This record gives sequence, C-alpha cells and structure tokens, in this order.
Amino acid sequence: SGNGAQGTKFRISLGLPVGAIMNCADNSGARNLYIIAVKGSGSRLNRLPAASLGDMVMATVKKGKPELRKKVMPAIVVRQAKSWRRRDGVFLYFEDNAGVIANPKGEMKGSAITGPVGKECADLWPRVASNSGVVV
Amino acid sequence: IIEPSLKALASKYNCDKSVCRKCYARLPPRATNCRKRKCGHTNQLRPKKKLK
Amino acid sequence: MKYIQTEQQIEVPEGVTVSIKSRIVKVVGPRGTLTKNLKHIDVTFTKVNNQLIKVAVHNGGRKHVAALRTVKSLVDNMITGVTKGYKYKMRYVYAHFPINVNIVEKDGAKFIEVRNFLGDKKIRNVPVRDGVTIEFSTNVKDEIVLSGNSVEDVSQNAADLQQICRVRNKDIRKFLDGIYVSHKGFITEDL
RNA sequence: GCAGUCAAGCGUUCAUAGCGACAUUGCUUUUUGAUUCUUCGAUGUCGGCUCUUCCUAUCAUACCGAAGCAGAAUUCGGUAAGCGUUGGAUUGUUCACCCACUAAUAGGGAACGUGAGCUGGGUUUAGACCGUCGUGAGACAGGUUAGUUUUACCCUACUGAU
Repeated sequence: SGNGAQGTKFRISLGLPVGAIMNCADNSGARNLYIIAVKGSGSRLNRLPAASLGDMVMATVKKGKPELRKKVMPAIVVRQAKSWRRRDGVFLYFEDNAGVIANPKGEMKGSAITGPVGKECADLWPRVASNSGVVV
Repeated sequence: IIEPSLKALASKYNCDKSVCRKCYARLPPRATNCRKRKCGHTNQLRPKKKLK
Repeated sequence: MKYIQTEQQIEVPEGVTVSIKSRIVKVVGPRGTLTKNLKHIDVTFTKVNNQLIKVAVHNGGRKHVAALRTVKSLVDNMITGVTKGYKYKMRYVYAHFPINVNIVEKDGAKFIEVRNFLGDKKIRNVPVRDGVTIEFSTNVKDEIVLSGNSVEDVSQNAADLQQICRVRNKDIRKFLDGIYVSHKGFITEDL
C-alpha cells in the first residue's frame, strides 16, 4: 500500500522482515537491496516489520555501483520466494527474492525488468506493470 | 450569489455572539456572565472576531 | 427573602376555555385542545371571574417565585396556541450548493428530507411531531413554513431542523449556509 | 517539574487569537537535597528481557468549542485512558543522540514493580596491567582484563480438578 498505491491488495504471507537481502530485478546498476523498513506496518513489541509481494519498501544497496550506496531509497517487491495463497486456491512461490528501484511517487528509476514479475505487484503498481516483463 | 439580505440573518446565530476567554464557549452578545460552571460564571467575555 | 405571596393574572378569551384539575391544565379552543402537566413546579391556581385565573405562591423563595411567572408564561403562551396558532418560517441560506428540502412519509413517520446540503451525499431526516404541519411559502423561493397548534412541539421541531444542518470541520464565520429561523409568527394572518 | 491570578508591553493598527515582563498564590513526591524514625543475630544493591494492573498533568483515535480558522495544514482549550504508544545502530547503561515506519511513537506509580522469574554487561572482595600521589606498605567517582550467584516436598493468593 502507501501513498500513490491506488487500489487495494489482498493480504498474503509475510516473508521479508527487516534485514533481508533481495536480488536487484531491474537494470538500475544495483546488485542487491537491504530492507530497512516496510510501509504501513504495525506496532508490536519484538516484531520485525515484514514485506510481501507488491509492497513498497526502502532498501539500501549494500553491493552495487557506487553512488547508489550510503543512502536510503524506496523499492517495490516483485518476487517473494515464499509460499502465499491466492483467493483462487493456489499456493505458489518464486525461485528467489527480487526488488525494483522506485521513488515514492511510484515510478521506476530503471528501464527494464529481468525475470518473472508477480501480477499482484503489476496490478497494484501501474508503473511496475508498465516496465514489467514476464507476468507470472 | 451572495444575497446579503439573509447574511445578516445567517450571521445572527453564527457570528453575532460573545465568547468567554477561559472556557471558550458561545454566549449571547448581551450576556453579562457565562452560563457554564467550569469557568465559574465569569465576568469577562470577548466578542467573536469578525471575518478578515 | 421568603416572599409571603406573589400573583399573576391569566386572561381567558371568550373563544376558548381552560380546565384545571390540581396541577393538570387543559385548554379547549376552536383550533384544538392541548394538555400540560405542571406538577413539577408546585404552584396554586384559583378561578375568580371565569375569564380571570389567578396563580399564587405562599411563602416561596426568590428562586421559586421566578418559577411562578414562567407558569403564567407557558399557560398564556399556549392560550394563543389554541386561540391563534403558531407559524414559524425558515429561509434556506447557501453559497454554491442549492439545498433541497421536502416532506417524505416512510411508514407514517413524516420525515423532513434534506438533500445536497453543502454537497453532502448523506441524507438528513427530521421527524414531524404531533399537531405540527409543514407548508411552503407562496411565491418566495426557498422558504419553509412550520404551522402548528403547540408551543414547544413546533419550536422544538423548528430547532431540530435548524440543528440538523451543521458544518463539520470548517470555518463557521465563512460558510454561512444552512437553515435558520426567519420569523416567529402566528397562524392567524391578522394576528 | 506542574498550574493560576494581576498586568506594562509584543502581536501592522488590539491586553489577553497566541504570547507576555516586574511581582505574587499554590500543586506534585517519578529529580536532587536535608532529616535520621524502622532495619547492621543480616527484608539480596544498577540495568536489560518477560508480564499484570493502576493514575493522568491526552501523544494518536471519539465528539465539540476559539483563532490574526477563506480551503489544506496548524495552534489553544473541554468530557474523556475505552483503546493504541514501535523496529534498529552506539553505550552496561538510567539518560542521551541519530536511522525508519506509523494515527502516535505521552509522562508515570506499584519496596526508584518484577533475581527461591532470568542475565551478570556495570558498580563491589580476592589475581593482574598503566597514569598520578607516597621513601615505603599502599591510595585514587581514575582507565582495562578474569572473576562459584543456592532451597519450595509448607500456608495463603492465583490457575485447573474432585
């Protein structure tokens, strides 16, 4: 969810807590992303705010082209690699985590996306679907 | 459409009042005290500020 | 100061009659009949000249004597209700959004429907009490008329419609729109 | 630490929209003091994790009032704790400063709640190193490293059962 995330998303399994490392899915020059927080989280003692498919989070680049480092930058999750249940009755998951760089307004700094993109992310974020590749 | 004939009537209940400075309550323009008890039936009342 | 005796004189017009039982009062007139219970004030009544009814209080304090006059006020105020009738007129105030006010009957409720007030999509319904009727002004735009034979029933129904149109989280001194009392008149055109 | 009253003035023009000098009246026992009354045949001393309840001087949510409230945003106040007040880097840390989310990251009490609930990171025996002091043995809120933490098979209280 969050600002600019028009429409709503059905809840799915949370499989990306604070401190996860995610492969860089888009051609922004980065190699991995380090999740520091998630948008629209809760407040409970000793609970890591976790992320999921289609969610937008801010993640630093622990390993990538230099001036993409040492600073916070929001991103959008395109793969989860964690079994989540759709309404249609399927328990599916991806091969690995993947995220795409995106400013808070919702558009993408990158140009293209490599690998499958969950349609729970394409539907929720229109610009991700604009620059998406494989759709599930 | 302004029709200021009813503005003097609409403002009769909205603006033409007085306010007690401590309790911040609406009072009649000619009231000498405040009807509430939290403020303590005060003597000082400020007129409602006019527009602009 | 424990006033020894205080009195007021009620004048009874020849067109109506008033019935007294202990502290229950009923008036009978051409327009109708209303009854009020005044057992919560502890006043005394007396009939002397048919058209004159005298209210008295013996050994009453200052606060209690203040209630003596209001007993006369309400009794005399409903005397004109049963004799002349009461007619309150409202006017509709708005800046950009016209207000639609109608009368709608839902299961015999006589609800006053308010639509498009400040552009609000929510509907506003105000019940019409017993003995009060609502009419529209002649050849004058956006003016409702509340015609009733009672004093408190008409006036309370009048205020209820006024207070149903409020402004939420805005500047009161700028958005003057709503609905307000314009004229407190009687049913009788001459009086 | 908190809350008033008066009131010169600030507030473009105006004492109280919001502030408010010079003085002055009280509240609080989560600061720190002073006293030394209980306890030195001894009531286990800091902090952190876990958990329950209570109080409100309400941070957010509910309903309202006032503005130098045109909307938005904000600011001041009233009934109100019913409900919610977080995740991390540093530090033992109380405290504090930052990163970030969030409607918000409000203050607190209950033997400075809680060790026969836990840990022993710190201060606090004994080993040892450095600096200052001492002729010396040794002294320092100094700095640093290593340093066994025991019992409920009782009564009540609570949780379940006859």
